Amino acid sequence: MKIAIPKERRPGEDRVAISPEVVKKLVGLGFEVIVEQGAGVGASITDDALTAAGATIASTAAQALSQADVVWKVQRPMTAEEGTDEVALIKEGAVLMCHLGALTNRPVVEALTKRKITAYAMELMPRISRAQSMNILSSQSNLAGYRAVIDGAYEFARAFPMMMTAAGTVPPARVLVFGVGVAGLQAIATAKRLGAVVMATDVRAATKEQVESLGGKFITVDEFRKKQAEAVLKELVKTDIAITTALIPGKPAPVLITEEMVTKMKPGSVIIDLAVEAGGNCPLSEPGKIVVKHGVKIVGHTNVPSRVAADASPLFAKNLLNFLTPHVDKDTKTLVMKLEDETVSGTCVTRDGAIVHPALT
Amino acid sequence: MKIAIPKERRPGEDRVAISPEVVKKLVGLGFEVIVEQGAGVGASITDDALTAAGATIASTAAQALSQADVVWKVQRPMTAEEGTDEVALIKEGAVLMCHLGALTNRPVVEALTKRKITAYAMELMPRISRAQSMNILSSQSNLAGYRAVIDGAYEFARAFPMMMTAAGTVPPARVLVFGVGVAGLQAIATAKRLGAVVMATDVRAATKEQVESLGGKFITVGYAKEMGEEFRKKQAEAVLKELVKTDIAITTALIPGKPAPVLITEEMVTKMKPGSVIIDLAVEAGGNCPLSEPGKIVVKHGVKIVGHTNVPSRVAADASPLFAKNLLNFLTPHVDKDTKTLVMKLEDETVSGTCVTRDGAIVHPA
Amino acid sequence: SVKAGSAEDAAFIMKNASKVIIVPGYGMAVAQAQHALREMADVLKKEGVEVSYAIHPVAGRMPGHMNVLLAEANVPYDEVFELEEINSSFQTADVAFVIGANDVTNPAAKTDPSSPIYGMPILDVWKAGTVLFIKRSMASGYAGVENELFFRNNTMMLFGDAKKMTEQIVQAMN
Ligand SMILES: NC(=O)c1ccc[n+]([C@@H]2O[C@H](COP(=O)([O-])OP(=O)(O)OC[C@H]3O[C@@H](n4cnc5c(N)ncnc54)[C@H](OP(=O)(O)O)[C@@H]3O)[C@@H](O)[C@H]2O)c1
Ligand SMILES: NC(=O)c1ccc[n+]([C@@H]2O[C@H](COP(=O)([O-])OP(=O)(O)OC[C@H]3O[C@@H](n4cnc5c(N)ncnc54)[C@H](O)[C@@H]3O)[C@@H](O)[C@H]2O)c1
Repeated sequence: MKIAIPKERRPGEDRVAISPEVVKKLVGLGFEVIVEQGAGVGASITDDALTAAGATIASTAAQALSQADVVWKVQRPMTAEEGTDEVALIKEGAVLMCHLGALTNRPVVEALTKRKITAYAMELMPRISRAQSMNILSSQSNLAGYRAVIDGAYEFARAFPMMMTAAGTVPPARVLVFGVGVAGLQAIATAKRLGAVVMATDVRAATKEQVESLGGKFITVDEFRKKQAEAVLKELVKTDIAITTALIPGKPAPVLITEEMVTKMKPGSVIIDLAVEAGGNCPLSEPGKIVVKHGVKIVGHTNVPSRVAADASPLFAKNLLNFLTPHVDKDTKTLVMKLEDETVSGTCVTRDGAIVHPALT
Repeated sequence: MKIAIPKERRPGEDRVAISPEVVKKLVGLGFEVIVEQGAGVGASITDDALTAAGATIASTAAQALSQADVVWKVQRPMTAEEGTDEVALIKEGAVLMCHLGALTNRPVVEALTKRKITAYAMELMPRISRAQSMNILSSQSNLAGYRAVIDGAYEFARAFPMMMTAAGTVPPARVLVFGVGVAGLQAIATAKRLGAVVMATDVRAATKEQVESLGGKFITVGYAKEMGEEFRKKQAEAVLKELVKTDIAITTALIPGKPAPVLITEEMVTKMKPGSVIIDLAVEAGGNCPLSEPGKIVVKHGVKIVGHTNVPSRVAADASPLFAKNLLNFLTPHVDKDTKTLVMKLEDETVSGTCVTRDGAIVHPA
Repeated sequence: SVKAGSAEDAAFIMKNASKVIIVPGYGMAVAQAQHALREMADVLKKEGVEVSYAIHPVAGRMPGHMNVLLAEANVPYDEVFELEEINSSFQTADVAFVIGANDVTNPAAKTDPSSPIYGMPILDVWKAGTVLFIKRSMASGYAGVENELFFRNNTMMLFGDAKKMTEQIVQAMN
């Protein structure tokens, strides 16, 4: 079979759904691997590095996808309604694996269904231990958590660590991480290793132990418990960098720092709002912008995993590889996807010209 | 006596030569402290905070400097030739302490001389152990060393630390520090903090043990001399094995009274990995890399060459209180309280070493 | 069933050994036991014993959880190995020093198909001559299931806090 990987066409997307290591593994499984010219450039992967690994290079996207039985992408393909019909480039009856956003983008799901394309939405990977290696949500959001700290340190006008000098002593930065999922934990780790005093808060109670296991301090209080909002504010007033990561799928992001809260922060402070694409944990944040209000920088970059595209791409490619590998026969050149497999049934949104996933039928 | 601190007016300069802590110290010494309105905005220091510390707030630079016996600034005052004449705002006979750049900027020295202004160039602080507390070069370059890693990490499309994960291992970044002075030591330390593998090289032998005590590895091949072409070939040869594997190259090397030494040639960046970053901290002095350009990020051969000007000002809110304390430590041993006047001992090495002109006559041999 | 041991026991087993593989997990992070751990490796390497670290891809509760703490403790990178690099090295190792790890070593990932961790790769720590688990009690891990290896003949349980126990092991060594 032929597997194809195009360049990502959406603005600002520098990731690619391939790496030289994964090319090597795919050829070993009996695939012909085709990559579009310049697809890995944003991810620091040259055409020469992929040819060396065993891949063929196609000069255009249409040529890459023309005869491909399997297609791997990072973001969902663009539709004719978006002005560039990428789904039409994909061969009829073929298999697509990518981050679809299927539960919030039914038009692309319908457009793939018209071409009888079998689409697997990688974001719908079930939360089971054996599928951890296939989870794109965790691999990408982990780097986003690291990157939040780097972006925060860049926008901050003081150094992170304490420094004892002959000229005098400058204090460490104080960091407050809102939301302690995968992204929040890596932000705690990165802020901490850089020398900052790190606080964290999360609504879940099992989080306290996880925060402490990284040397962070969890915000605690000791009927109507809004002494919690009081305990958070007490720390937020001393905070130099606030990183907010709280995300609810399908829904707007919860408001964790109001404008009233921002006004009480000191000048030179910086908020990194990683929920900005879903409305933001702070109302003042704007997608793709750094806003300055009340002396505070409100940083709202889009596609934060793409700001670490060269480390993000090999992990994304490995997630797909791990998902696809158990279904390659190689006694006949066929990809037989197994229906009783929970990763297959969990991620399949449409196949053979019919919508399959229960949430979209 | 009156001490004044205006806002820095030169493009991109966000530092200020004052802090709330230092205001209080100056008030306790017997000074009246005046700061120009909004001078500490870039350094995150409010007018209210300086007011609470015991300072007066003047509405303009001229009004701040009008009656000031001593003036503290970060960068050298702008002359009429440069645009706004800041030297003319300073009261005649007054004292000026700042990063003057006297050895490379004679027009400003003569302009202060014409107005009988006594000028002390803080960058000409003698290299003695007791003057480390008043050394603006080491205080500012320390933070520049930190900032280089942060700028490196920001421009880099990969993560610094090793992470073993369900989706495979993220390898650690490899950092190479060229020149292990004050800036280089902090670069090593900060890269190490972030989980990078750190290599370093320098021409001074005492540096090797300093690199190793920070967990870096030294590449075998006061201040330095011009090594010549012979050594440059041997240095580049030993460096190249690491440089082809390097993700972030931080270059910090300077030679006093000379252009910065070339440490990474254009031929050498050709051999570097795509997506690599060079941070040229010596760019204002000509650069350790010929492809760097002041105030720009240059992309060539798949490599970002970063050459920000005024790197200390990229950490302005830490740089400012340290710069203000350097000034305080230099001025304090000469304040004659019980007479409330400033008598700068001429016998002092730090006074004679830094004084460029006084009372209408140029003092420093230059 | 459970062969419980002390810091004194662990001290001679690892010092008499010529090769030790350290297996850190979530409990190591909770106790902040990394500095005492690297200290223990140092007194081992000085004794002539070759020491390594086996990192499961999902040890702890985040990606790179063990890495950041081991780096904080100044554990050199050349002693640190991913699951696929080191899983065949347990055979040649005298001791598998498992500190605060559980599910990561649990063989029910290969055996029991009804197990929550079925299909997840694991570290074959039992192939070592002796296995020593440091954990406070007989409680389960994240998966909430029991571990067959606690009752295995070449396993010695070392009950206590991961930092406290490891500190005592450094004291029991000379
Ligand atoms: N890494 C990730 O990204 C990630 C993501 C989500 C979930 N997980 C899951 O979490 C598990 C991680 O594996 P693991 O090896 O760390 O096993 P684990 O299931 O976390 O077991 C940790 C062990 O440490 C012990 N412990 C806790 N506090 C301690 C202390 N202060 N001193 C000594 N021991 C202590 C516990 O036993 P006692 O209470 O008896 O001491 C427990 O058995 C995997 O199942 C993985 O799937 C990981
Ligand atoms: N800041 C000061 O002025 C000051 C004061 C007292 C003592 N010192 C001591 O002297 C040292 C110098 O620090 P610095 O930051 O002032 O140095 P610097 O800013 O003059 O230069 C940085 C480093 O570049 C190195 N270098 C120069 N040419 C080189 C080449 N071709 N190849 C490789 N390396 C080259 C130098 O040896 C120096 O260590 C410090 O470690 C400090 O302990 C410095």
